[PDB]
Amino acid sequence: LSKEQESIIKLAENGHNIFYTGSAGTGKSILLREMIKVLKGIYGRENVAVTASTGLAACNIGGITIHSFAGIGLGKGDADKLYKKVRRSRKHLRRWENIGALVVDEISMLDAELLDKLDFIARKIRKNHQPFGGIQLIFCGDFFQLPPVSKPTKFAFESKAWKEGVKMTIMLQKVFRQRGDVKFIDMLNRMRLGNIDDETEREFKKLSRPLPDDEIIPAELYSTRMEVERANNSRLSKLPGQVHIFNAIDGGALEDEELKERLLQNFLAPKELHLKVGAQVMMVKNLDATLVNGSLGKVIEFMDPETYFCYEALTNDPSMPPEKLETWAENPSKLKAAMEREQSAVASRKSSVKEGFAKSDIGEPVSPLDSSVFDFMKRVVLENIKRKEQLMQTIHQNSAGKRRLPLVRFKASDMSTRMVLVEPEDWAIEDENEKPLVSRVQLPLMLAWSLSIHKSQGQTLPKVKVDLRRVFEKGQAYVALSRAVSREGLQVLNFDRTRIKAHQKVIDFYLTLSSAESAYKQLEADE
DNA sequence: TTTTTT
Ligand SMILES: Nc1ncnc2c1ncn2[C@@H]1O[C@H](COP(=O)(O)OP(=O)(O)OP(O)(O)=S)[C@@H](O)[C@H]1O
Ligand SMILES: [Mg+2]
Repeated sequence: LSKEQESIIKLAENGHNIFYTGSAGTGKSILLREMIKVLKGIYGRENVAVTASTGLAACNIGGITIHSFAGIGLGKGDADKLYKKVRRSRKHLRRWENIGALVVDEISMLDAELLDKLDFIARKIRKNHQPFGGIQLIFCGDFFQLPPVSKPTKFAFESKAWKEGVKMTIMLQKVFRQRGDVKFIDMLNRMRLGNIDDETEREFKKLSRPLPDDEIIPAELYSTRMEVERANNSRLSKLPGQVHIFNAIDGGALEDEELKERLLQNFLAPKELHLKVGAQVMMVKNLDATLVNGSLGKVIEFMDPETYFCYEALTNDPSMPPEKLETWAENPSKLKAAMEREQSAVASRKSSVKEGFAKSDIGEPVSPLDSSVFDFMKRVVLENIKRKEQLMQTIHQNSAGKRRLPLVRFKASDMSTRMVLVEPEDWAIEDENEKPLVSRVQLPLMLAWSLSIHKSQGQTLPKVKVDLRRVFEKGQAYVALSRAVSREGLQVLNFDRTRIKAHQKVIDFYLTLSSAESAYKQLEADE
Protein backbone atom coordinates (compact mmCIF):
# COMPACT_ATOMS: atom_id res chain seq x y z
CA LEU A 1 0.00 0.00 0.00
CA SER A 2 1.12 3.57 -0.68
CA LYS A 3 1.83 6.49 1.65
CA GLU A 4 -0.94 8.69 0.23
CA GLN A 5 -3.40 5.85 0.91
CA GLU A 6 -2.54 4.98 4.52
CA SER A 7 -3.26 8.64 5.38
CA ILE A 8 -6.87 7.83 4.43
CA ILE A 9 -7.47 4.63 6.41
CA LYS A 10 -5.97 6.52 9.36
CA LEU A 11 -8.18 9.53 8.63
CA ALA A 12 -11.18 7.18 8.56
CA GLU A 13 -9.65 5.57 11.66
CA ASN A 14 -9.83 8.84 13.61
CA GLY A 15 -13.51 9.17 12.72
CA HIS A 16 -13.90 11.77 9.96
CA ASN A 17 -16.77 11.66 7.45
CA ILE A 18 -14.45 11.69 4.46
CA PHE A 19 -15.30 11.41 0.82
CA TYR A 20 -12.24 10.35 -1.15
CA THR A 21 -11.65 9.95 -4.86
CA GLY A 22 -9.10 9.78 -7.65
CA SER A 23 -8.70 8.72 -11.27
CA ALA A 24 -9.69 5.20 -12.27
CA GLY A 25 -6.89 2.79 -11.43
CA THR A 26 -5.62 4.76 -8.42
CA GLY A 27 -6.37 1.99 -5.91
CA LYS A 28 -9.25 3.49 -3.94
CA SER A 29 -11.20 0.23 -3.73
CA ILE A 30 -8.17 -1.92 -2.80
CA LEU A 31 -7.47 0.73 -0.15
CA LEU A 32 -11.08 0.56 1.02
CA ARG A 33 -10.98 -3.24 1.29
CA GLU A 34 -8.35 -2.90 4.04
CA MET A 35 -9.90 0.22 5.58
CA ILE A 36 -12.97 -1.96 6.21
CA LYS A 37 -10.97 -4.37 8.39
CA VAL A 38 -9.92 -1.60 10.79
CA LEU A 39 -13.43 -0.14 11.05
CA LYS A 40 -14.96 -3.41 12.24
CA GLY A 41 -12.29 -3.48 14.94
CA ILE A 42 -13.59 -0.09 16.11
CA TYR A 43 -17.37 -0.49 15.84
CA GLY A 44 -17.94 -4.21 15.31
CA ARG A 45 -17.87 -6.76 12.49
CA GLU A 46 -21.67 -6.37 12.35
CA ASN A 47 -21.70 -2.55 12.67
CA VAL A 48 -19.88 -1.64 9.43
CA ALA A 49 -22.11 -1.48 6.35
CA VAL A 50 -20.16 -2.08 3.14
CA THR A 51 -22.06 -0.99 0.02
CA ALA A 52 -21.60 0.41 -3.47
CA SER A 53 -23.89 1.90 -6.12
CA THR A 54 -24.21 -1.20 -8.31
CA GLY A 55 -24.12 -4.76 -7.00
CA LEU A 56 -21.17 -6.28 -8.82
CA ALA A 57 -19.01 -3.30 -7.83
CA ALA A 58 -20.47 -3.80 -4.35
CA CYS A 59 -18.95 -7.29 -4.34
CA ASN A 60 -15.58 -5.77 -5.30
CA ILE A 61 -15.21 -4.83 -1.63
CA GLY A 62 -17.53 -7.26 0.21
CA GLY A 63 -20.79 -5.33 0.31
CA ILE A 64 -24.41 -5.48 -0.72
CA THR A 65 -26.00 -2.88 -2.97
CA ILE A 66 -26.77 0.36 -1.13
CA HIS A 67 -30.45 -0.26 -1.87
CA SER A 68 -30.35 -3.82 -0.50
CA PHE A 69 -28.71 -2.58 2.70
CA ALA A 70 -31.08 0.26 3.57
CA GLY A 71 -34.12 -1.82 2.62
CA ILE A 72 -35.78 0.67 0.29
CA GLY A 73 -36.48 -1.41 -2.79
CA LEU A 74 -35.68 0.61 -5.89
CA GLY A 75 -36.07 3.72 -3.69
CA LYS A 76 -38.17 5.77 -6.10
CA GLY A 77 -40.92 6.91 -3.72
CA ASP A 78 -41.23 9.88 -1.40
CA ALA A 79 -38.58 10.48 1.25
CA ASP A 80 -41.15 10.11 4.03
CA LYS A 81 -42.63 6.80 2.86
CA LEU A 82 -39.24 5.12 2.46
CA TYR A 83 -38.79 5.66 6.21
CA LYS A 84 -41.93 3.64 6.96
CA LYS A 85 -40.91 0.94 4.48
CA VAL A 86 -37.61 0.67 6.38
CA ARG A 87 -39.00 0.59 9.93
CA ARG A 88 -41.37 -2.25 8.96
CA SER A 89 -38.78 -4.98 8.37
CA ARG A 90 -37.08 -5.41 11.74
CA LYS A 91 -33.75 -6.48 10.20
CA HIS A 92 -33.33 -3.29 8.17
CA LEU A 93 -34.39 -0.91 10.95
CA ARG A 94 -31.72 -1.93 13.46
CA ARG A 95 -29.22 -2.27 10.62
CA TRP A 96 -29.73 1.52 10.66
CA GLU A 97 -29.63 1.80 14.48
CA ASN A 98 -26.21 0.17 14.95
CA ILE A 99 -23.95 0.91 11.96
CA GLY A 100 -21.09 3.15 13.01
CA ALA A 101 -19.74 3.49 9.48
CA LEU A 102 -21.60 3.41 6.17
CA VAL A 103 -19.28 2.74 3.24
CA VAL A 104 -20.38 3.63 -0.30
CA ASP A 105 -18.09 2.81 -3.22
CA GLU A 106 -18.51 4.20 -6.73
CA ILE A 107 -20.94 6.74 -5.29
CA SER A 108 -20.68 8.61 -8.61
CA MET A 109 -23.64 6.49 -9.78
CA LEU A 110 -25.94 7.61 -6.93
CA ASP A 111 -28.24 10.58 -7.51
CA ALA A 112 -28.63 13.51 -5.13
CA GLU A 113 -32.27 12.57 -4.51
CA LEU A 114 -31.43 9.25 -2.83
CA LEU A 115 -28.47 10.69 -0.91
CA ASP A 116 -31.00 13.19 0.43
CA LYS A 117 -33.31 10.31 1.39
CA LEU A 118 -30.81 8.07 3.20
CA ASP A 119 -29.69 11.16 5.10
CA PHE A 120 -33.30 11.62 6.20
CA ILE A 121 -34.07 7.95 6.89
CA ALA A 122 -31.08 7.81 9.23
CA ARG A 123 -31.85 11.03 11.11
CA LYS A 124 -35.44 10.08 11.98
CA ILE A 125 -34.37 6.54 12.91
CA ARG A 126 -31.22 7.24 14.94
CA LYS A 127 -32.94 10.13 16.79
CA ASN A 128 -30.23 12.58 15.78
CA HIS A 129 -29.92 15.66 13.57
CA GLN A 130 -26.23 15.06 12.66
CA PRO A 131 -25.37 14.94 8.92
CA PHE A 132 -26.32 11.27 8.75
CA GLY A 133 -27.41 10.55 12.31
CA GLY A 134 -23.76 10.66 13.37
CA ILE A 135 -22.94 7.66 11.15
CA GLN A 136 -19.36 8.04 9.98
CA LEU A 137 -19.59 8.26 6.21
CA ILE A 138 -17.02 6.92 3.78
CA PHE A 139 -17.83 7.89 0.19
CA CYS A 140 -15.43 6.52 -2.43
CA GLY A 141 -15.92 7.24 -6.11
CA ASP A 142 -14.83 9.28 -9.13
CA PHE A 143 -17.37 11.72 -10.57
CA PHE A 144 -15.69 11.53 -13.99
CA GLN A 145 -17.05 7.99 -14.28
CA LEU A 146 -20.67 7.00 -14.90
CA PRO A 147 -23.36 9.34 -13.52
CA PRO A 148 -26.59 8.24 -11.79
CA VAL A 149 -29.17 6.64 -14.08
CA SER A 150 -31.98 9.00 -15.07
CA LYS A 151 -35.52 8.20 -16.19
CA PRO A 152 -32.75 15.57 -14.71
CA THR A 153 -30.31 13.74 -12.41
CA LYS A 154 -28.16 16.01 -10.26
CA PHE A 155 -24.88 14.50 -9.13
CA ALA A 156 -24.29 13.05 -5.67
CA PHE A 157 -22.66 16.30 -4.52
CA GLU A 158 -25.35 18.77 -5.66
CA SER A 159 -27.47 17.39 -2.80
CA LYS A 160 -28.02 19.25 0.44
CA ALA A 161 -27.32 15.91 2.14
CA TRP A 162 -23.84 15.56 0.62
CA LYS A 163 -22.58 19.09 1.26
CA GLU A 164 -23.99 18.86 4.78
CA GLY A 165 -22.61 15.35 5.22
CA VAL A 166 -19.07 15.37 3.86
CA LYS A 167 -16.81 16.92 6.50
CA MET A 168 -13.47 16.01 4.90
CA THR A 169 -12.12 15.22 1.42
CA ILE A 170 -8.99 13.60 -0.04
CA MET A 171 -7.71 13.01 -3.59
CA LEU A 172 -5.40 10.21 -4.79
CA GLN A 173 -3.00 10.67 -7.68
CA LYS A 174 -0.91 7.64 -8.67
CA VAL A 175 -2.74 5.41 -11.17
CA PHE A 176 -1.71 1.84 -10.33
CA ARG A 177 -3.80 -0.24 -12.76
CA GLN A 178 -1.73 0.50 -15.90
CA ARG A 179 1.45 1.16 -13.94
CA GLY A 180 3.85 -0.30 -16.50
CA ASP A 181 2.53 1.84 -19.38
CA VAL A 182 3.24 5.50 -18.63
CA LYS A 183 1.83 6.37 -22.08
CA PHE A 184 -1.48 4.50 -21.76
CA ILE A 185 -2.15 6.10 -18.36
CA ASP A 186 -1.75 9.53 -19.98
CA MET A 187 -4.08 8.57 -22.84
CA LEU A 188 -6.77 7.72 -20.28
CA ASN A 189 -6.05 10.76 -18.09
CA ARG A 190 -7.15 13.06 -20.92
CA MET A 191 -9.95 10.78 -22.10
CA ARG A 192 -11.30 11.25 -18.57
CA LEU A 193 -11.21 15.04 -18.90
CA GLY A 194 -12.29 15.70 -22.49
CA ASN A 195 -9.11 16.26 -24.52
CA ILE A 196 -7.90 13.91 -27.27
CA ASP A 197 -5.18 14.58 -29.85
CA ASP A 198 -4.17 12.68 -33.00
CA GLU A 199 -1.55 10.50 -31.29
CA THR A 200 -4.22 9.43 -28.80
CA GLU A 201 -6.78 8.81 -31.56
CA ARG A 202 -4.41 6.82 -33.77
CA GLU A 203 -3.12 4.75 -30.84
CA PHE A 204 -6.64 3.90 -29.66
CA LYS A 205 -7.80 3.18 -33.22
CA LYS A 206 -4.79 0.85 -33.54
CA LEU A 207 -6.11 -1.22 -30.61
CA SER A 208 -8.96 -2.61 -32.76
CA ARG A 209 -6.47 -5.28 -33.84
CA PRO A 210 -7.87 -8.62 -32.57
CA LEU A 211 -6.85 -9.83 -29.13
CA PRO A 212 -4.60 -12.83 -28.38
CA ASP A 213 -6.04 -16.16 -29.51
CA ASP A 214 -5.13 -18.24 -26.45
CA GLU A 215 -7.33 -20.32 -24.14
CA ILE A 216 -8.28 -17.41 -21.83
CA ILE A 217 -11.71 -15.96 -22.64
CA PRO A 218 -11.37 -12.16 -22.93
CA ALA A 219 -13.91 -9.97 -21.19
CA GLU A 220 -16.18 -7.81 -23.34
CA LEU A 221 -17.73 -4.45 -22.40
CA TYR A 222 -20.75 -3.22 -24.34
CA SER A 223 -22.95 -0.29 -23.35
CA THR A 224 -26.31 -2.08 -23.78
CA ARG A 225 -28.05 -5.21 -22.53
CA MET A 226 -28.73 -6.59 -26.01
CA GLU A 227 -25.09 -6.21 -27.00
CA VAL A 228 -23.90 -7.78 -23.73
CA GLU A 229 -26.22 -10.70 -24.48
CA ARG A 230 -25.10 -10.96 -28.11
CA ALA A 231 -21.52 -11.30 -26.85
CA ASN A 232 -22.36 -13.53 -23.87
CA ASN A 233 -23.84 -15.96 -26.42
CA SER A 234 -21.42 -15.26 -29.28
CA ARG A 235 -18.92 -16.58 -26.71
CA LEU A 236 -21.03 -19.28 -25.04
CA SER A 237 -21.81 -21.04 -28.33
CA LYS A 238 -18.03 -21.31 -28.83
CA LEU A 239 -17.57 -23.26 -25.57
CA PRO A 240 -17.07 -27.03 -25.90
CA GLY A 241 -19.66 -29.08 -24.05
CA GLN A 242 -23.38 -29.89 -24.05
CA VAL A 243 -25.81 -26.99 -23.68
CA HIS A 244 -28.62 -26.89 -21.12
CA ILE A 245 -31.74 -24.94 -22.08
CA PHE A 246 -33.72 -23.27 -19.28
CA ASN A 247 -37.25 -22.18 -20.21
CA ALA A 248 -38.89 -19.61 -17.92
CA ILE A 249 -42.47 -20.11 -16.75
CA ASP A 250 -44.47 -16.92 -17.34
CA GLY A 251 -47.72 -15.25 -16.39
CA GLY A 252 -50.23 -14.25 -15.55
CA ALA A 253 -52.92 -11.62 -16.09
CA LEU A 254 -51.79 -8.52 -18.04
CA GLU A 255 -53.14 -7.50 -21.45
CA ASP A 256 -50.56 -5.21 -23.08
CA GLU A 257 -47.96 -7.77 -24.14
CA GLU A 258 -45.42 -5.18 -25.32
CA LEU A 259 -44.87 -3.95 -21.76
CA LYS A 260 -45.17 -7.58 -20.65
CA GLU A 261 -42.04 -8.37 -22.67
CA ARG A 262 -40.33 -5.20 -21.44
CA LEU A 263 -41.37 -6.01 -17.88
CA LEU A 264 -39.95 -9.49 -18.53
CA GLN A 265 -36.49 -8.01 -19.27
CA ASN A 266 -35.69 -5.65 -16.37
CA PHE A 267 -36.29 -8.63 -14.06
CA LEU A 268 -32.65 -9.31 -15.14
CA ALA A 269 -33.87 -12.84 -16.07
CA PRO A 270 -33.90 -14.14 -19.66
CA LYS A 271 -36.69 -16.02 -21.36
CA GLU A 272 -34.06 -18.54 -22.54
CA LEU A 273 -31.10 -19.13 -20.21
CA HIS A 274 -28.58 -21.27 -22.10
CA LEU A 275 -25.73 -22.59 -19.96
CA LYS A 276 -22.88 -25.00 -20.65
CA VAL A 277 -20.39 -26.54 -18.24
CA GLY A 278 -17.92 -23.77 -17.48
CA ALA A 279 -19.89 -20.54 -18.03
CA GLN A 280 -19.16 -17.36 -16.09
CA VAL A 281 -22.43 -16.39 -14.40
CA MET A 282 -23.59 -13.68 -12.00
CA MET A 283 -26.37 -13.79 -9.41
CA VAL A 284 -28.96 -11.09 -10.05
CA LYS A 285 -31.22 -11.25 -6.99
CA ASN A 286 -30.13 -10.76 -3.38
CA LEU A 287 -30.59 -14.29 -2.05
CA ASP A 288 -28.61 -14.24 1.21
CA ALA A 289 -25.75 -12.51 3.01
CA THR A 290 -22.95 -13.81 0.75
CA LEU A 291 -24.81 -14.78 -2.46
CA VAL A 292 -26.00 -11.42 -3.79
CA ASN A 293 -26.54 -9.35 -6.91
CA GLY A 294 -23.15 -9.23 -8.60
CA SER A 295 -21.58 -12.53 -7.53
CA LEU A 296 -19.36 -13.72 -10.37
CA GLY A 297 -18.84 -17.44 -10.66
CA LYS A 298 -18.64 -20.47 -12.91
CA VAL A 299 -20.86 -23.45 -13.69
CA ILE A 300 -19.50 -26.84 -12.66
CA GLU A 301 -22.06 -29.46 -13.78
CA PHE A 302 -25.81 -30.06 -13.89
CA MET A 303 -27.36 -32.32 -11.24
CA ASP A 304 -30.78 -32.82 -9.64
CA PRO A 305 -31.32 -32.36 -5.87
CA GLU A 306 -31.11 -36.09 -5.10
CA THR A 307 -27.77 -36.29 -6.94
CA TYR A 308 -26.28 -33.09 -5.52
CA PHE A 309 -27.05 -34.31 -2.00
CA CYS A 310 -24.47 -37.05 -2.53
CA TYR A 311 -21.91 -34.74 -4.18
CA GLU A 312 -22.32 -32.28 -1.30
CA ALA A 313 -21.74 -34.85 1.45
CA LEU A 314 -18.94 -36.21 -0.74
CA THR A 315 -17.19 -32.83 -0.54
CA ASN A 316 -17.38 -32.88 3.26
CA ASP A 317 -15.62 -36.26 3.55
CA PRO A 318 -13.49 -37.68 0.71
CA SER A 319 -12.34 -40.17 3.39
CA MET A 320 -15.98 -41.43 3.65
CA PRO A 321 -16.91 -45.11 3.77
CA PRO A 322 -18.51 -45.71 0.35
CA GLU A 323 -20.91 -48.32 1.79
CA LYS A 324 -23.39 -45.44 2.17
CA LEU A 325 -22.98 -43.91 -1.28
CA GLU A 326 -23.54 -47.49 -2.44
CA THR A 327 -26.69 -47.57 -0.28
CA TRP A 328 -27.90 -44.54 -2.26
CA ALA A 329 -26.67 -45.79 -5.67
CA GLU A 330 -28.46 -49.15 -5.40
CA ASN A 331 -31.57 -47.98 -3.50
CA PRO A 332 -32.41 -44.31 -4.10
CA SER A 333 -35.48 -44.58 -1.87
CA LYS A 334 -33.05 -44.27 1.06
CA LEU A 335 -31.53 -41.27 -0.75
CA LYS A 336 -34.49 -38.96 -0.09
CA ALA A 337 -34.48 -40.50 3.41
CA ALA A 338 -31.39 -38.42 4.26
CA MET A 339 -32.09 -35.27 2.20
CA GLU A 340 -35.33 -34.33 3.97
CA ARG A 341 -33.90 -34.47 7.51
CA GLU A 342 -31.68 -31.44 6.83
CA GLN A 343 -34.28 -29.04 5.40
CA SER A 344 -45.98 -20.61 4.01
CA ALA A 345 -49.22 -21.30 2.13
CA VAL A 346 -48.80 -18.95 -0.82
CA ALA A 347 -45.29 -20.39 -1.23
CA SER A 348 -47.02 -23.75 -1.76
CA ARG A 349 -48.83 -22.18 -4.73
CA LYS A 350 -45.48 -21.18 -6.24
CA SER A 351 -43.46 -24.31 -5.44
CA SER A 352 -45.87 -26.21 -7.71
CA VAL A 353 -45.30 -23.42 -10.23
CA LYS A 354 -41.53 -23.62 -9.80
CA GLU A 355 -41.98 -27.41 -9.84
CA GLY A 356 -42.72 -27.28 -13.57
CA PHE A 357 -39.60 -25.26 -14.39
CA ALA A 358 -37.07 -27.27 -16.45
CA LYS A 359 -39.33 -30.27 -17.11
CA SER A 360 -37.89 -33.75 -16.66
CA ASP A 361 -36.40 -35.26 -19.84
CA ILE A 362 -37.53 -38.87 -19.50
CA GLY A 363 -36.89 -39.44 -23.22
CA GLU A 364 -33.49 -37.75 -23.49
CA PRO A 365 -30.44 -39.55 -22.05
CA VAL A 366 -28.30 -38.33 -19.16
CA SER A 367 -24.69 -37.68 -20.13
CA PRO A 368 -21.98 -38.41 -17.53
CA LEU A 369 -20.53 -35.81 -15.20
CA ASP A 370 -17.34 -34.05 -16.26
CA SER A 371 -13.82 -34.93 -15.13
CA SER A 372 -13.28 -31.59 -13.36
CA VAL A 373 -16.23 -32.26 -11.03
CA PHE A 374 -14.30 -35.01 -9.20
CA ASP A 375 -10.92 -33.25 -9.35
CA PHE A 376 -11.44 -32.21 -5.71
CA MET A 377 -10.90 -35.82 -4.60
CA LYS A 378 -7.72 -36.35 -6.64
CA ARG A 379 -5.29 -34.73 -4.19
CA VAL A 380 -1.10 -44.90 -1.92
CA VAL A 381 -2.62 -47.88 -3.73
CA LEU A 382 -4.86 -48.98 -0.83
CA GLU A 383 -6.60 -45.59 -0.50
CA ASN A 384 -7.94 -45.72 -4.09
CA ILE A 385 -11.43 -46.36 -2.72
CA LYS A 386 -12.66 -44.39 -5.75
CA ARG A 387 -15.52 -46.45 -6.74
CA LYS A 388 -16.97 -43.15 -5.49
CA GLU A 389 -16.94 -41.43 -8.89
CA GLN A 390 -18.42 -44.57 -10.44
CA LEU A 391 -20.96 -44.52 -7.62
CA MET A 392 -21.59 -40.80 -8.13
CA GLN A 393 -21.90 -41.22 -11.89
CA THR A 394 -24.27 -44.14 -11.32
CA ILE A 395 -26.41 -41.89 -9.10
CA HIS A 396 -26.40 -39.44 -12.01
CA GLN A 397 -27.58 -42.07 -14.52
CA ASN A 398 -30.59 -42.54 -12.21
CA SER A 399 -31.68 -38.92 -12.71
CA ALA A 400 -32.63 -39.01 -16.37
CA GLY A 401 -36.20 -37.84 -16.45
CA LYS A 402 -35.50 -35.50 -13.51
CA ARG A 403 -34.82 -31.76 -13.51
CA ARG A 404 -31.08 -31.02 -13.45
CA LEU A 405 -30.01 -27.57 -12.22
CA PRO A 406 -26.70 -25.65 -12.46
CA LEU A 407 -24.15 -26.30 -9.72
CA VAL A 408 -22.23 -23.02 -9.57
CA ARG A 409 -18.85 -22.25 -8.01
CA PHE A 410 -19.16 -18.68 -6.72
CA LYS A 411 -16.20 -16.48 -5.81
CA ALA A 412 -16.05 -13.56 -3.38
CA SER A 413 -13.60 -10.65 -3.36
CA ASP A 414 -11.74 -12.28 -0.46
CA MET A 415 -10.89 -15.14 -2.89
CA SER A 416 -12.98 -17.81 -1.13
CA THR A 417 -15.34 -20.07 -3.10
CA ARG A 418 -18.83 -21.44 -2.47
CA MET A 419 -20.76 -24.09 -4.39
CA VAL A 420 -24.55 -23.79 -4.74
CA LEU A 421 -27.13 -25.62 -6.84
CA VAL A 422 -29.15 -22.74 -8.25
CA GLU A 423 -32.91 -22.99 -7.73
CA PRO A 424 -35.33 -20.93 -9.84
CA GLU A 425 -36.64 -17.68 -8.42
CA ASP A 426 -39.74 -15.67 -9.23
CA TRP A 427 -40.17 -12.12 -10.52
CA ALA A 428 -43.64 -10.63 -10.20
CA ILE A 429 -45.19 -7.20 -10.59
CA GLU A 430 -48.51 -6.94 -8.84
CA ASP A 431 -51.05 -4.80 -7.00
CA GLU A 432 -52.70 -4.50 -3.61
CA ASN A 433 -54.92 -7.59 -4.00
CA GLU A 434 -51.84 -9.75 -4.83
CA LYS A 435 -52.63 -10.64 -8.46
CA PRO A 436 -49.34 -10.86 -10.39
CA LEU A 437 -49.89 -8.77 -13.51
CA VAL A 438 -46.67 -10.14 -15.00
CA SER A 439 -44.93 -13.07 -13.29
CA ARG A 440 -41.95 -15.13 -14.43
CA VAL A 441 -40.05 -18.03 -12.86
CA GLN A 442 -36.46 -18.28 -14.10
CA LEU A 443 -33.03 -19.05 -12.70
CA PRO A 444 -31.39 -16.01 -11.04
CA LEU A 445 -28.48 -16.23 -13.49
CA MET A 446 -27.10 -14.45 -16.52
CA LEU A 447 -23.90 -14.99 -18.44
CA ALA A 448 -21.11 -12.83 -17.06
CA TRP A 449 -18.44 -12.77 -19.73
CA SER A 450 -19.86 -9.48 -20.98
CA LEU A 451 -20.84 -6.85 -18.44
CA SER A 452 -22.39 -3.55 -19.30
CA ILE A 453 -20.15 -0.55 -18.82
CA HIS A 454 -22.23 0.43 -15.78
CA LYS A 455 -21.76 -3.01 -14.21
CA SER A 456 -18.07 -3.10 -15.16
CA GLN A 457 -17.31 0.22 -13.45
CA GLY A 458 -14.94 -0.60 -10.61
CA GLN A 459 -13.66 -3.78 -12.28
CA THR A 460 -10.01 -4.29 -13.21
CA LEU A 461 -9.90 -6.33 -16.42
CA PRO A 462 -6.75 -8.16 -17.61
CA LYS A 463 -7.80 -8.86 -21.22
CA VAL A 464 -10.83 -6.75 -22.12
CA LYS A 465 -12.55 -6.21 -25.44
CA VAL A 466 -14.40 -2.89 -25.55
CA ASP A 467 -16.91 -1.61 -28.13
CA LEU A 468 -17.83 2.09 -27.88
CA ARG A 469 -20.65 1.80 -30.46
CA ARG A 470 -23.55 2.83 -28.23
CA VAL A 471 -22.21 5.00 -25.37
CA PHE A 472 -24.36 7.95 -24.32
CA GLU A 473 -23.14 9.30 -20.96
CA LYS A 474 -20.09 11.36 -20.11
CA GLY A 475 -17.06 9.38 -18.95
CA GLN A 476 -18.73 6.07 -19.87
CA ALA A 477 -16.29 5.58 -22.75
CA TYR A 478 -13.50 6.41 -20.29
CA VAL A 479 -14.71 3.66 -17.94
CA ALA A 480 -14.84 0.82 -20.48
CA LEU A 481 -11.37 1.62 -21.84
CA SER A 482 -9.75 2.39 -18.46
CA ARG A 483 -10.88 -1.01 -17.17
CA ALA A 484 -7.78 -2.30 -18.99
CA VAL A 485 -4.42 -3.16 -17.45
CA SER A 486 -2.48 -2.54 -20.68
CA ARG A 487 -2.75 -2.12 -24.44
CA GLU A 488 -1.42 -5.53 -25.52
CA GLY A 489 -4.58 -6.97 -23.93
CA LEU A 490 -7.19 -4.46 -25.11
CA GLN A 491 -9.42 -4.27 -28.19
CA VAL A 492 -11.29 -1.07 -29.12
CA LEU A 493 -13.91 -1.36 -31.87
CA ASN A 494 -15.76 1.66 -33.29
CA PHE A 495 -13.65 4.16 -31.34
CA ASP A 496 -15.48 7.49 -31.65
CA ARG A 497 -13.82 10.58 -30.17
CA THR A 498 -16.59 12.79 -31.59
CA ARG A 499 -18.64 12.02 -28.49
CA ILE A 500 -16.12 11.89 -25.66
CA LYS A 501 -16.86 14.90 -23.49
CA ALA A 502 -16.80 16.08 -19.89
CA HIS A 503 -19.46 17.42 -17.56
CA GLN A 504 -19.09 20.93 -16.20
CA LYS A 505 -20.07 20.26 -12.58
CA VAL A 506 -17.35 17.60 -12.44
CA ILE A 507 -14.71 20.19 -13.33
CA ASP A 508 -16.42 22.62 -10.95
CA PHE A 509 -16.34 20.12 -8.08
CA TYR A 510 -12.73 18.98 -8.43
CA LEU A 511 -11.37 22.45 -7.78
CA THR A 512 -12.68 22.97 -4.22
CA LEU A 513 -11.25 19.81 -2.66
CA SER A 514 -8.21 18.70 -0.68
CA SER A 515 -5.25 17.10 -2.45
CA ALA A 516 -3.46 13.91 -1.39
CA GLU A 517 -1.19 16.04 0.81
CA SER A 518 -4.12 18.09 2.12
CA ALA A 519 -5.04 14.83 3.86
CA TYR A 520 -1.88 14.72 5.98
CA LYS A 521 -2.18 18.15 7.62
CA GLN A 522 -5.52 17.12 9.15
CA LEU A 523 -3.69 14.34 11.02
CA GLU A 524 -1.73 16.73 13.23
CA ALA A 525 -5.03 18.59 13.62
CA ASP A 526 -6.19 15.45 15.41
CA GLU A 527 -2.78 15.01 17.03
C1' DT B 1 -30.10 2.07 -24.91
C1' DT B 2 -28.21 2.43 -18.25
C1' DT B 3 -29.00 0.54 -12.17
C1' DT B 4 -31.43 -0.18 -8.20
C1' DT B 5 -35.71 -4.86 -5.10
C1' DT B 6 -35.08 -11.51 -0.70
N1 LIG C 1 -0.72 0.09 -3.61
C1 LIG C 1 -0.86 -0.73 -4.65
N2 LIG C 1 0.16 -1.58 -4.94
C2 LIG C 1 0.03 -2.40 -5.98
N3 LIG C 1 -1.00 -2.54 -6.82
C3 LIG C 1 -1.99 -1.69 -6.51
C4 LIG C 1 -2.00 -0.78 -5.47
N4 LIG C 1 -3.19 -0.07 -5.45
C5 LIG C 1 -3.86 -0.56 -6.47
N5 LIG C 1 -3.19 -1.54 -7.15
C6 LIG C 1 -3.67 -2.27 -8.32
O1 LIG C 1 -4.63 -1.47 -8.98
C7 LIG C 1 -5.82 -2.25 -9.23
C8 LIG C 1 -6.87 -1.88 -8.21
O2 LIG C 1 -7.13 -0.48 -8.22
P1 LIG C 1 -8.57 -0.10 -7.73
O3 LIG C 1 -8.63 -0.30 -6.26
O4 LIG C 1 -9.61 -0.96 -8.46
O5 LIG C 1 -8.83 1.38 -8.21
P2 LIG C 1 -10.21 1.53 -8.96
O6 LIG C 1 -11.16 0.49 -8.54
O7 LIG C 1 -9.81 1.42 -10.43
O8 LIG C 1 -10.85 2.97 -8.85
P3 LIG C 1 -12.30 3.09 -9.39
O9 LIG C 1 -12.32 2.33 -10.75
O10 LIG C 1 -12.64 4.58 -9.63
S1 LIG C 1 -13.57 2.27 -8.14
C9 LIG C 1 -5.37 -3.69 -9.13
O11 LIG C 1 -4.77 -4.13 -10.35
C10 LIG C 1 -4.34 -3.61 -8.00
O12 LIG C 1 -3.41 -4.69 -8.04
MG1 LIG D 1 -13.12 -0.13 -7.47
